[PDB]
Amino acid sequence: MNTPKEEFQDWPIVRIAAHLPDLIVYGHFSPERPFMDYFDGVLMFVDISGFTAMTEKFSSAMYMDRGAEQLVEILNYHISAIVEKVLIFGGDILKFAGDALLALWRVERKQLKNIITVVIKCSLEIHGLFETQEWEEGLDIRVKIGLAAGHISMLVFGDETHSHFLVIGQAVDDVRLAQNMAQMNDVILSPNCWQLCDRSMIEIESVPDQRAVKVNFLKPPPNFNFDEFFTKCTTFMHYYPSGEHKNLLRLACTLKPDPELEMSLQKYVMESILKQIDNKQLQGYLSELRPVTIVFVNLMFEDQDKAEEIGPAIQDAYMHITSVLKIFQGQINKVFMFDKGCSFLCVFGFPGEKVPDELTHALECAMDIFDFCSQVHKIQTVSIGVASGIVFCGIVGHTVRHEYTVIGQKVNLAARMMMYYPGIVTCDSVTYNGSNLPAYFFKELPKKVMKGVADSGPLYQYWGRTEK
Ligand SMILES: O=C(O)c1cc2ccccc2o1
Ligand SMILES: [Cl-]
Repeated sequence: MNTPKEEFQDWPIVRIAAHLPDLIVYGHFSPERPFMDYFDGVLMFVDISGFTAMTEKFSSAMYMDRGAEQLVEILNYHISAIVEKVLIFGGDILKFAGDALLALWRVERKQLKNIITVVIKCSLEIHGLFETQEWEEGLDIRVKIGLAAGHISMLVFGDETHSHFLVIGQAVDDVRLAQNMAQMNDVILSPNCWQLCDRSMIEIESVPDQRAVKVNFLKPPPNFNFDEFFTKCTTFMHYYPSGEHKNLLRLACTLKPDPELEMSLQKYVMESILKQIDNKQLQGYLSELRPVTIVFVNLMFEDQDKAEEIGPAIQDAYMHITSVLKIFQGQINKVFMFDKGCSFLCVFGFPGEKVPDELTHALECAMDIFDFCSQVHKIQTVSIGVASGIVFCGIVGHTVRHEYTVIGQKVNLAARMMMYYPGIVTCDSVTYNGSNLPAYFFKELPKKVMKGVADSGPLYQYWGRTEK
């Protein structure tokens, strides 16, 4: 009696699970929005910001008309190898957002110490991927790694058809700060990660004027076997692929059709991604160098680590942001913490979502969002950065773990505008000149040197219709 091999694993539910972490896939949580969870873990923040420079050169006539295709191919080539490293070492990739990825090892407090060792070793094997890596003309493209450990809160917000999630708290703030201290090839530990770590495993040096530390070496004791050590650590990793599924990168590759789970998971994913997953759109349609308008929205709180305080406020802002964006096919691409505030990366003019008068609409939407969010209880400061131009749109990461992302100088510009000009609506020259709006709607701003952007162009505050 025959026994045919290889289980079918290309279900729509599996394709949707690629765009999500295990934190979501295996989350099983209540309907209420906002939803909040509290746990401990180790965070890894890998920065690959050599490619926001690569985006510009891929726009040139060199690449003929295959710049977006060549860019996503070389990106994913490198990011796939980082993803595979994180996954094999037992991490959950939470999020991709142009310039970086965030990974989680969610673990009970007693196991934090040993898991930090696992995460450090993973970090050093990531750097070793790029030791003699390059693309000939210009540079060599390497990574920067910040690590943190401690209390982590999760926020889930949304409505009946859309869901978004965020990690929040001191370890989230710390991993971002650790990453900003890092140079090319560094592994930085947050002060608390250093306080919790196995100090007899790791050789560090002092970071100037900083409580955070730099890993120089992993020097394991005489009788230490990393493979045996890792095997002991997998005891505490709920979803580590094992036994008959030991060949898999993600347990999520084994998800079976489940209408109720799929209904809940599809809400995290953009309708155009779902269409491609459903084989109703060509799988290359979403990789594009495309003119868009970025509306970057930042919401500041008195304490950005207390999810019970800020979760209701983000939900309230989300509900209004979503109603305003739908009007013009605006999309929330990502939500995440900056080093100060919760930020919504909103996009006008994504593939098949182009409206006429994109710029006038992006500006009126920004002001609407600004005015509402300014009246939301616990929102201390709203800042909105508006920038317009050619950006890269595409699915970034590994086959088993990928996300739709925007990358480009105009993405970085909108982000830097909202941090360097807090409390106002700002826009670039493209938005200002190409707005179908009169000059007195705007105030021409002083020029600030912005860490990441070279000649921004003239910047403007969107003042709005009246003097008041
Ligand atoms: O460039 C950033 O600030 C950035 C990238 C990123 C990736 C995952 C989660 C948060 C993130 O923030
Ligand atoms: Cl996040």
